[PDB]
Amino acid sequence: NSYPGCPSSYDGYCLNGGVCMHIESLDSYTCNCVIGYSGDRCQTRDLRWWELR
Repeated sequence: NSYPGCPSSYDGYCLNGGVCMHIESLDSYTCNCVIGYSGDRCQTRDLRWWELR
């Protein structure tokens, strides 16, 4: 099932358009940024993704 999202205990570590992923079994957790979101987690919201388009 992979259970999309992540233990609500989170609801705050993923930054700027950071998809909160959740691998089952190992009940571990992670995140993913995008085309304008990077840096540590994804605090890098710069002139890229949105580009004000």
